[PDB]
Amino acid sequence: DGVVHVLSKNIDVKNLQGTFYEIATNASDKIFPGLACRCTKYEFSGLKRDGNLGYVLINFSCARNFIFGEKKSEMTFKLILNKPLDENTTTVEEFNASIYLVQGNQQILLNGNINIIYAELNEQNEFEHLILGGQKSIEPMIIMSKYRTVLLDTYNKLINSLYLAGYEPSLLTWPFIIQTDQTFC
Amino acid sequence: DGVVHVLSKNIDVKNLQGTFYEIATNASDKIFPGLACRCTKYEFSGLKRDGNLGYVLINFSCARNFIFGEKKSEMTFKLILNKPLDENTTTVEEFNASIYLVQGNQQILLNGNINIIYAELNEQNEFEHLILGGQKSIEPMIIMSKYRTVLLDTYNKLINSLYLAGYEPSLLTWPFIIQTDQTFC
Amino acid sequence: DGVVHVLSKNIDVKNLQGTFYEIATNASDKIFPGLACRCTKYEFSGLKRDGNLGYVLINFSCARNFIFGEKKSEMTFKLILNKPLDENTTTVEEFNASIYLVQGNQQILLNGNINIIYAELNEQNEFEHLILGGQKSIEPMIIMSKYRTVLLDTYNKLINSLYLAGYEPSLLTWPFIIQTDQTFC
Ligand SMILES: COc1nc(C(C)C)ccc1-c1cnc2sc(N3CCC(O)(CN)CC3)nn12
Ligand SMILES: COc1nc(C(C)C)ccc1-c1cnc2sc(N3CCC(O)(CN)CC3)nn12
Ligand SMILES: COc1nc(C(C)C)ccc1-c1cnc2sc(N3CCC(O)(CN)CC3)nn12
Ligand SMILES: [Cl-]
Ligand SMILES: [Cl-]
Ligand SMILES: [Cl-]
Ligand SMILES: [Cl-]
Ligand SMILES: [Cl-]
Ligand SMILES: [Cl-]
Ligand SMILES: [Cl-]
Ligand SMILES: [Cl-]
Ligand SMILES: [Cl-]
Ligand SMILES: [Cl-]
Ligand SMILES: [Cl-]
Ligand SMILES: [Cl-]
Ligand SMILES: [Cl-]
Ligand SMILES: [Cl-]
Ligand SMILES: [Cl-]
Repeated sequence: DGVVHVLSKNIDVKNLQGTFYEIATNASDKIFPGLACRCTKYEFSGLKRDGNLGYVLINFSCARNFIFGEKKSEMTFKLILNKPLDENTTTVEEFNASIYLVQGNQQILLNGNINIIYAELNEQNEFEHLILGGQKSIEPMIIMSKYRTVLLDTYNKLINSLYLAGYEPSLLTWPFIIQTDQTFC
Repeated sequence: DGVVHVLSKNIDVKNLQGTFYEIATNASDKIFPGLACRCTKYEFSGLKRDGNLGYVLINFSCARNFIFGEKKSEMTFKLILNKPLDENTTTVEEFNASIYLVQGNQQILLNGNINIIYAELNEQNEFEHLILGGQKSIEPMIIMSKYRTVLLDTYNKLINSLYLAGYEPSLLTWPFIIQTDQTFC
Repeated sequence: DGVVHVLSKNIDVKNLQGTFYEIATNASDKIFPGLACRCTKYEFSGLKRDGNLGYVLINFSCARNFIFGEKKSEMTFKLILNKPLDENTTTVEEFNASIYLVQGNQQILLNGNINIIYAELNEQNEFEHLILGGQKSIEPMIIMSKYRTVLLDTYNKLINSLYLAGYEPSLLTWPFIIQTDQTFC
């Protein structure tokens, strides 16, 4: 029925810090091709608190494209957890947030329900791979990773996560999954 | 000149039983895209006799496609050997048959000349790979296998069989050979 | 700024002899698709002298294409070094030449500046890989090799040479780099 559910629960938001490189996106006009230019990169601030409200900043940037004439690009997002977070814990049962475009002290609400679908920790308890998506299989979906490239082994595991989460098999193939160019970055 | 000839002769029709998964087809409108949906599968009845007439039933099925809105699909074929078969042998010099669409006790002739071009046996004398085709290089052609996927090693061997059979090199590349989606089946 | 410069200097023109197979070209209408048909092949005469003028003949050929109806094709080029060459040396600091179409004792000037961008020698001091290109990143560019295919390892090294020479990253991906069909030749 296309309803996607979260796979990775009881996530530690303190670990939600550092740089992640976009590996692939789906073809939602909300994020594609705008957020899928070459060398696309996401820096996460890690948890900040505004009382019982938890949130995280994301700095997006990507490189120019000579053959397409596109200049380089950068913008900032804020992810606000929809459920209050206790001031005694940095762990949420599921990561469900609203997303804002931010500039200076201005913010504009983009979407009320962005989820961390899947999250994998390496052997040092740092995030290796993150998948972000909506509540339906045709809403924006992004695969990002700690390194610019992943082995084929790894990529097929990440695609299998989307299947287990409820994405239909015919959506898990091009032109509905598109890989981001990370060469020469 | 595009005339294709059979490579694999003296075939045992008793071994023509079990399930085979479609790996690739050519682009003949007779079979593509109708018989090339995801998870396409062929069950062979193995030899049946109607006097000196030999034949085999094939149950086709494939899975639905959400993004294309296609429902799942299934139909039945009958392959009738064109040459009489002696009641004392299950082996033909070449497998040359007419193909019918079948439903209940009704049948409709589709094509008078379908051949087994290539057939490979594993070390237990079971069929591992089958290629079915016509008498010309632009007539329907199907590659099927005992498993859902084959190694690259193996796939290049099967493509080389089509070259040895008379298929022109420029037909052995996309968009003239198309691979079937066998993931998540 | 798209200006490409030569990487490989102090090249020995005596070694510029033998057969090379085209691996990929860019999409310049000057050479694509004309010089990129299947089984495309280049025979180099090795250095000839006309006084202090050095030059080399190149015989191009490629195979027919049944599905496209194209007949086989062959033609001859002459590469004339633009700088005089001393009669005591077979080595140039850079290989910069004009290119002519040749037939019988007739010649027609095609382009005044064709360069050897990159050249790699194997362990026997023979050319293994050659990249030929212009003075801008959107002028014709051809990758050729001593064998019909190269390992992925090797191909990524050759693409990295074009980046170091000044080709923009967004030009080093399809549809701006196109691979030549070398199967069944
Ligand atoms: C999973 O989803 C998202 N993930 C991210 C990162 C955390 C990886 C950012 C954004 C979305 C998103 C979801 N729904 C919408 S609308 C929108 N805007 C794009 C920026 C714009 O200025 C140009 N098109 C205006 C529209 N972004 N998103
Ligand atoms: C090698 O060839 C074939 N192999 C097979 C299997 C044994 C793998 C089946 C069928 C052909 C075939 C050859 N010539 C035609 S016409 C046709 N029909 C498709 C079913 C239809 O109901 C929808 N298009 C009506 C038309 N099938 N074939
Ligand atoms: C690197 O560049 C080239 N390398 C080669 C080989 C040494 C690999 C040959 C040619 C060029 C080239 C450069 N600028 C032009 S124009 C042209 N002609 C193609 C033949 C034609 O008869 C049909 N289109 C008339 C036009 N070839 N070239
Ligand atoms: Cl940039
Ligand atoms: Cl670029
Ligand atoms: Cl949105
Ligand atoms: Cl990996
Ligand atoms: Cl892609
Ligand atoms: Cl189904
Ligand atoms: Cl599906
Ligand atoms: Cl038919
Ligand atoms: Cl295999
Ligand atoms: Cl394909
Ligand atoms: Cl030929
Ligand atoms: Cl051909
Ligand atoms: Cl030119
Ligand atoms: Cl190699
Ligand atoms: Cl290509």
